[PDB]
Amino acid sequence: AKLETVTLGNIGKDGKQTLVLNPRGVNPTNGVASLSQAGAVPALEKRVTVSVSQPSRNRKNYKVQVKIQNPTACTCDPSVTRQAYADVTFSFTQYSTDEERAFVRTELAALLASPLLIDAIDQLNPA
Amino acid sequence: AKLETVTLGNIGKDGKQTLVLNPRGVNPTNGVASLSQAGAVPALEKRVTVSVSQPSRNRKNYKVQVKIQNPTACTCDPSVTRQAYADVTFSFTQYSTDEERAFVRTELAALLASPLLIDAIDQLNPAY
Amino acid sequence: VLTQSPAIMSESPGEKVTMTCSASSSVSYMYWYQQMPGSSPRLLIYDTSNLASGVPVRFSGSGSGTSYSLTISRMEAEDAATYYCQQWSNYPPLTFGAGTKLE
Amino acid sequence: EVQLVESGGDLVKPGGSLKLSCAASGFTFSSYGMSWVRQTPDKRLEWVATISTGGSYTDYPDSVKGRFTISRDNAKNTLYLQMSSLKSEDTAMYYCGRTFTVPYWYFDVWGTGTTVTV
Repeated sequence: AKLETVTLGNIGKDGKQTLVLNPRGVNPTNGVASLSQAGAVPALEKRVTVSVSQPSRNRKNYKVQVKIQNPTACTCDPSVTRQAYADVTFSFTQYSTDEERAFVRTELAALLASPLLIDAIDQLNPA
Repeated sequence: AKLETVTLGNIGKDGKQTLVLNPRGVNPTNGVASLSQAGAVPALEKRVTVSVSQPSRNRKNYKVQVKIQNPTACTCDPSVTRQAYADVTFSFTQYSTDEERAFVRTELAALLASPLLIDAIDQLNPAY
Repeated sequence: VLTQSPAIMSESPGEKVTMTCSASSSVSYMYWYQQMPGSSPRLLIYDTSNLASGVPVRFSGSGSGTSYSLTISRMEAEDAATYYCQQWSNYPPLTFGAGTKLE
Repeated sequence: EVQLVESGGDLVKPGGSLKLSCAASGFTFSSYGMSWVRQTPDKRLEWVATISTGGSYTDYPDSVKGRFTISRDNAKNTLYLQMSSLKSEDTAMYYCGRTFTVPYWYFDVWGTGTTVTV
């Protein structure tokens, strides 16, 4: 699928903040896609990257990586203060069907909204 | 809060597959929680593990990771064949606020349902 | 896939008024819209827990397995015409529901 | 934010061959998701012909699949819906909608609507 300009709505604690992402090409050096939000300087831009690896004989397994890394700035000119690294990595097999991948992805997506994870991410209280 | 039974809903293409999970307790070797799929014999079920770390001498920033993996065996008793690993790791600084953490969490949760990623996960089509 | 709601409820100004909807299935979300008698229905609640987008505080709703509240505040002067319904069952085909009238 | 849908759709014989158009006055139309609401004349409404941003991914309900086509261009802030052929049904006034790209379920504020009959 073409890396279209995705946008996010009703995102946040109260579901109010919205963001817009524009594509920034794909680099052949490692075969990873990229997405970014338009901003004054590249340093303060929220970045989203996705990729899939060819299962070469060194690994004989599929990999899918999603890396979300957005910084924040505080005030001559703003500078980056702290990072918010958040990556997601998958793994499959050659004979794995579509059902398993769909089940894994959907259960992960729905569990990210489960109250247990809601509490775990917010206040960092161990289960 | 604590570990309670979690009932997922509308999972899969048709949304007719529902998953129910009962907590299996937290081990004390390295402080990772664990869940399990009710019914079926152990070692043949979905597994969900959630862990929250603390700042260390080496890792100053926080680290919360979610590891999910599930094997689907085939036919006296079924024997495991292959697995589908899937892990999610975050990273936050001690000075980070709650707003940014919640923002990242919900943004990634919504991103796991995009047409781009639904094409990049169900089928193996690189973004181009 | 199938939804239904009670229809044609008349209510004098002030005091409480409520209207619910059926599920007939399991739905992750249950949204609804307010349509003015003229045209251009607007949005409200839209998350079964969030207040609204433009409606001022009064309108609220709560979610459950099948019932979905949609509790109007103690004042409902005007606020006439039709309140629709809509669910998203996490697979494409949208459904919506039958309308309802007020006074 | 002022959505305009003023287009044709005058009464026609059951052969289709007509087009619907939409326009955004001050709205940023570059990166957003659109949809169409088929509101039956009396009470109900149904969902039909929803596409995502970039003009790459489209979707249709399993009632008019393979018969309705949507073409969108980023220029002049317009979108086009192709009304191929009717079945003497669907003679109901139409609505155009706005949505973000990946809460593609549920719509957002939309303007007025045009009519079409057969």
